[PDB]
Order: sequence, then structure tokens, then C-alpha cells
Amino acid sequence: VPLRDELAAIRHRCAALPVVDNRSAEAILGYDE
Amino acid sequence: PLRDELAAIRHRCAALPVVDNRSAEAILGYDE
Amino acid sequence: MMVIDTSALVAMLSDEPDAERFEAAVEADHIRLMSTASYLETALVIEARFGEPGGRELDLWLHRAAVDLVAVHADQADAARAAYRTYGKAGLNYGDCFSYGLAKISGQPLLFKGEDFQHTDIATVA
Amino acid sequence: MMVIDTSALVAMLSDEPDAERFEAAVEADHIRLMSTASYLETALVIEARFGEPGGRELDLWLHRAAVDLVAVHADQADAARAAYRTYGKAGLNYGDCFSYGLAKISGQPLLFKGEDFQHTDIATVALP
Ligand SMILES: [Mg+2]
Ligand SMILES: [Mg+2]
Repeated sequence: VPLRDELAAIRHRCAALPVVDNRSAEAILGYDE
Repeated sequence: PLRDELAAIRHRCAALPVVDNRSAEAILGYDE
Repeated sequence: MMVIDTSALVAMLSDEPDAERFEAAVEADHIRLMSTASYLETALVIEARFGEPGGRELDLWLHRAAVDLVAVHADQADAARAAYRTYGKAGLNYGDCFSYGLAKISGQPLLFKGEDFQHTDIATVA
Repeated sequence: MMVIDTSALVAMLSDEPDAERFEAAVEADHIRLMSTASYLETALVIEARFGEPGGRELDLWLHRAAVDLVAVHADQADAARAAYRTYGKAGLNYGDCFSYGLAKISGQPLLFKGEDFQHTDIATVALP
């Protein structure tokens, strides 16, 4: 119920999901040429 | 007649000096 | 109606090959839509290539083509997000997403040059 | 009011070292905006990294923070376009221009992390 926890839950959940793509940050955008 | 203008603009714009010739990608900040 | 990506303006303004066919296209149908963010990508590419005098010519082209600069609405952003998992990285860029977005939503064909933007869900302009 | 940049959301959604400090700042300001192109950018980076279950967590974060997704109107693109002459590249990339544009037309401070928005004519939300 308090937003601060709600976002921590979301973060920790999302954070803890598998890395289907370790191509990091800028190559995802099609911008490594 | 529309066609003339976009040719005039194109020719007129194309004839500017090239101040940076780097790739489109790189000048958008996507090359570090 | 039509949509014009950054590829077909950065092309024309730089007098790349077949720029006159892109003019005929611009001529062939009267209302021409462009995504405020494709326009922006176009505005940066021009003004680094040719400086601010590049921008004058860019600005003249857009006013003399009577272009309607369409806002990136949420619905466009969701079609791109949606479509990127299939067609993103040949591929499809972040910059391309706004042309895709506007097109998929507006339902209009897309003027462009380059490999990307072939083999996607939306129509290509001949 | 605030505006948020993808650099921030992605920091938070990827449990980056600072992440807690951003939560505290998001929590402190109850009115929040994001450009649809900065929302779109995160989406691609999250969904690529974690799959659509990541996307799901993005959509849920956005829903609870009640974040305003703001259309990228012509006026913002101009300010962005103009700024980049001054602050592009040691500065902004094409993607940063969207959060940049919204902050200046809104006049609202920008929550980000990293270097790209360090030295620019728009205010920043500082961390607590
Ligand atoms: Mg494009
Ligand atoms: Mg950004």
C-alpha cells in the first residue's frame, strides 16, 4: 500500500527476471553498426 | 510548381559545405 | 495521404540518388504527414552535416511541402514497442519507430530509403 | 512536478546501485511526466533485456506512479533541436532530446542518471 514499497517490489521482481539479452544499453536500439 | 522548389531547395541545400561528414548514427550520440 | 521518414529527406536534401523520384512522390499525393520526432532526427542530421544553413533549407522544404508535423501520441508509441520485438534488431531502429508508429496508426504508406523498413507490417510508398 | 528520463526508469527497473535514491525522489514528487519517446525507449531496453515480463513490470511501475505520458509536440522538438547545437555531441544523444524537450516546454526539473544531462539550461531533480 505505500508507494515506496510498491516500487521496490516492482524493481526487485523485474531485476530478478532472466537476462534474455545481455546486449547492453545501445545495441538494442540498433546503434552499434 | 512544387517540383522546382524541392529541387531548388535540394540543389541549394546540397551545395552547402559539409561541416561534419560523420555517419548519421554517430552524430545522434550513438557512437562512444 | 503519406508518411515520410528521415531517410527520404536526409536523402533529398543531400541530393542522394533518385531524389527526384522522392519529389514526384511528394507531388503525387497532397497531404504529407511527418512525425515530430522523425522531423527532429532529420533536423539534427541536417544541422550537423550542413550547420544552421542546412536547417534553413530543411525548414523551407517542410513549409513549401505543407507538411503536418504529427505528435507522437501514446498509441503510436505502443505499436512501435509492440512491433519492435519482431522487426527490431536486417532490422528497425529507435529512430525508425516513430515513422513506423505514425504509419501503423494513421494507416498510411511510408516514403523511405535504405534496407530497414523493408519486410515490416506497413505499406511502402512506390 | 517532475519529468523522468529513461536513464532513471532503467536504473530503477534493473536494480542499479542508486535505485533506492530515485524511488525516494519519485515518492517525494506526486506529479510526474514522461515523453512517449522516453517511455518508448525504456520499453525497448527493458523488453529486450527481460522479455515482455519486463514490459509487464514497466507497465505496472508506470501505472502505480501515475506517470503522465506526454505527446512529443512540435514545440518540444524545436527546443530539443536548438539545444543540441549547444549541448549535443560530451552531452545529449538523440534519445535524451525527448526528455530534454518536455522539461523545457514544461519548465519542470528532469530526473536522470549519468552524464548526459549534467551541463544544460534545464533544472534537475536532485537525489535525497
Ligand atoms: Mg528513421
Ligand atoms: Mg534518454
